[PDB]
Amino acid sequence: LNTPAPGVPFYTPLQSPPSGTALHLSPSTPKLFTPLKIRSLTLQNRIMLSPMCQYSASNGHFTPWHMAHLGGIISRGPGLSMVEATSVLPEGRITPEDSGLWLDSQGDKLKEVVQFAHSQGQLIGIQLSHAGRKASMVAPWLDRSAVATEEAGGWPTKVKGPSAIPYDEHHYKPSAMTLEDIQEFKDAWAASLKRALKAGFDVIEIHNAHGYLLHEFVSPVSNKRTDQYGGSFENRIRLTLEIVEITRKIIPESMPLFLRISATDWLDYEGFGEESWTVADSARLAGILADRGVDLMDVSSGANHPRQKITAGLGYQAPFAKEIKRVVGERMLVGTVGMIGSGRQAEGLLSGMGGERGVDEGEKGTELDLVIVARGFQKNPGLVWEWAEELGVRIMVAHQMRWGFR
Amino acid sequence: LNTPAPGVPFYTPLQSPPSGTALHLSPSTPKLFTPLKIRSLTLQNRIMLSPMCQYSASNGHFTPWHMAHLGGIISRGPGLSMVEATSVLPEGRITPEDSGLWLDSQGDKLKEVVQFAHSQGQLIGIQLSHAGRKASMVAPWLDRSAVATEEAGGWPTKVKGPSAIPYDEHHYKPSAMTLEDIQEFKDAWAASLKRALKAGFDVIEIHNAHGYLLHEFVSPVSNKRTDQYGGSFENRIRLTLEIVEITRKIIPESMPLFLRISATDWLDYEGFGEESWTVADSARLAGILADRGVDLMDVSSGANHPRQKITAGLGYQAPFAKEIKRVVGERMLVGTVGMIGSGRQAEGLLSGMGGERGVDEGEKGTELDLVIVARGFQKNPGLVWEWAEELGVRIMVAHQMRWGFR
Ligand SMILES: Cc1cc2nc3c(=O)[nH]c(=O)nc-3n(C[C@H](O)[C@H](O)[C@H](O)COP(=O)(O)O)c2cc1C
Ligand SMILES: Cc1cc2nc3c(=O)[nH]c(=O)nc-3n(C[C@H](O)[C@H](O)[C@H](O)COP(=O)(O)O)c2cc1C
Repeated sequence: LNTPAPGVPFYTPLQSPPSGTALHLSPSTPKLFTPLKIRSLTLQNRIMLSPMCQYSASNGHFTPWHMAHLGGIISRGPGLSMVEATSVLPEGRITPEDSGLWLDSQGDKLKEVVQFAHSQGQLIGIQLSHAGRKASMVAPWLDRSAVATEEAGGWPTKVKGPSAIPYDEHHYKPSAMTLEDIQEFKDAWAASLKRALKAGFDVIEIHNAHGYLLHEFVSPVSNKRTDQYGGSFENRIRLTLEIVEITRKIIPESMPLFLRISATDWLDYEGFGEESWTVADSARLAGILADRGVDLMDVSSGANHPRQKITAGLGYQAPFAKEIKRVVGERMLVGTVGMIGSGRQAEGLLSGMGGERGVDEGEKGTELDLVIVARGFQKNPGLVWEWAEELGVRIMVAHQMRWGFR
Repeated sequence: LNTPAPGVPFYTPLQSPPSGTALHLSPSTPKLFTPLKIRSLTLQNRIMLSPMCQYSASNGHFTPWHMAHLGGIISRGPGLSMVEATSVLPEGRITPEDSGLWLDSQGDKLKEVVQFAHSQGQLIGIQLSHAGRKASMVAPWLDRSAVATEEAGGWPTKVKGPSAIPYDEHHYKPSAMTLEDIQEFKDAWAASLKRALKAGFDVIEIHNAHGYLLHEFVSPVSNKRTDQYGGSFENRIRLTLEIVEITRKIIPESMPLFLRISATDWLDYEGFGEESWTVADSARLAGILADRGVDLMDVSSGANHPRQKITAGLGYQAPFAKEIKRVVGERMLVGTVGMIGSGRQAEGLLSGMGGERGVDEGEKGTELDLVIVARGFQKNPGLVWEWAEELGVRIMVAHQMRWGFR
């Protein structure tokens, strides 16, 4: 019998166990292929598909492009697969082709993708966000940094931030959010969460990174407010904590909540004198979030100020993650992302070997909980299989792909 | 402007030129990334996605599984992408979960996939077939060789071949097709072609390989008939030539017609005494097809008799292709398939270097026209990009995947 997968409205073969599951788990299994519990869920490995904007939506709606992109990766067994930044409001989109969730119909298109994910026994999350003062741009392949004009679908008069400070001369100048705007954003956040639950997502991630709205509020270089939302570390994180409280009130306690942070503005160098968001701030914020229902700290960085000075290279953000991990300990899970180019590096980052970027081969060590990968998956949707073979781990793959190699 | 792709009923960014296209074509460009004209079409490279049964259909209908599998590969730019063996009749299916095209509704599900293919500027074909005496089996991951019983969806009393000779003790014993059955198969073939054209396929491939119905008729080890369809080389290929004539009468002269042949039964060894289908027969058949509207000879082999003795390894079927190519010359294109594991081997097979399997690195040489790959794509849907990088060829990729690496 070609057993059907339960709980979905179309026939497809059951994948038991799901793709990406180590077939002979033992104490010698690399941590990368070890399961990870998070609230009610169990990821079968520690490789997460990072959220990746596709700039291919139709008035915020997914299309067959998204099914081919996500469905092709998800069938190859990432422990967790995260959908791209999805705006809770039209004017929160990065571009006119960004994913959105201000409409019930957008949720119904998302549902098609989570039903495919669940037909495979895979877990899928959604990153909710709002682009703030970086909103209304054009797709990056059209131009690294150019605005979407009103006739090209843009919305210059609705771009909003915590302060009336443009990111650059190439972006629009935002309106400073009134208290009414802040409340409208909180209401829209709640309405998008209900749509996300109804489409069936297994985890929600709060986007607090990459110079978007929530990152703009936490950083003093972009948030000059003098109300309850500015002027001190506690005020500047208030909006983030209110978003966490709203979320934890609405989603099931059984459901993991992730938060992606930009660990630093990369303005912590000599020559730049203004105050900025630093990894110490992110660590202190992590400590506070660990007690308010956030289960995982996705650690990225940068993209909040055009004068940033980034030291890039293999695993360049993992040191931030390890410093945040050292302060939250076992109170919260920490995931690292950014140029993790091998299963060996990944296994090193998770197990605390190879140094703070895990690239060293010699010789203590801060352990991390989860590895996150974006560009690796775009080049090879079968990255999980490639890393499993690189590390000598026999894994399950989809029945359709397996029997050809026996 | 994020220009829309024309001619499809959903918005998606135009890919101009399509993915897999060499960006700086010149006399030094490897033949593998050189364009190939076939009737009205131009493949942008010489890498074809081989047809691969998924055993995931619902009463012959595609599902979201097929969109995720095919759509994920097609967006990464194979010169041509071929859909799996699709039965023109219910009892022609390899298993109860095989693709089918005896219903208009099956054509409408196929259309969704070709609209995605065309939204990407990619070319897509369909392999039509009928499993003959190998019909009504279970998916191979359930068991290498076991029958689908009547309560497991099987159809023992309808399994049909040219002669009442079972493939093995593990298969059903077929009924020998009456002249009426042969006419019913020809009628169903015509009806499936119209559905294929209406779904918008760009090429049709006749499945004459792997021990299915048409291979059974050509080989004397499986076809013992004494009517116009047996007893001589000309009679045993008559059904194949009638299928070609029907096809060329129905599809546009502008549309390429492919035919996949099993170059040999692999019974041409000492110890086995019965007469069999050999590469000389396939070459003589190729010569006849070259004058009857067949544009490409897909060269595979085997799977018609359980006593076959296969000499496998890298490029093991390419010698057959080169021998068929030597007899048809420029009258027909020839493609090779089977353990082509590298862009270098592939480039060697097409350009006539590296020996008859292209694995040699030393030192004339029969040139081939097209390289076909199945398992390579399942492991890495991005194989075209991987082979382009291996050969030093700058290629276009989808906008969504490209800008991240600049
Ligand atoms: C095309 C593309 C789209 C991305 N979209 C998002 C996004 O929607 N949300 C997000 O938080 N990060 C996004 N990122 C950043 C990646 O998720 C990832 O953190 C970064 O690319 C570094 O990881 P990598 O080196 O594995 O690619 C995107 C990156 C790329 C290349
Ligand atoms: C899962 C699977 C399904 C296949 N389905 C088909 C099919 O439907 N039609 C066909 O002609 N060949 C089919 N084949 C054979 C392949 O197309 C190909 O000719 C063979 O696998 C050798 O090529 P490769 O070494 O590149 O995989 C299939 C092979 C596999 C592994």
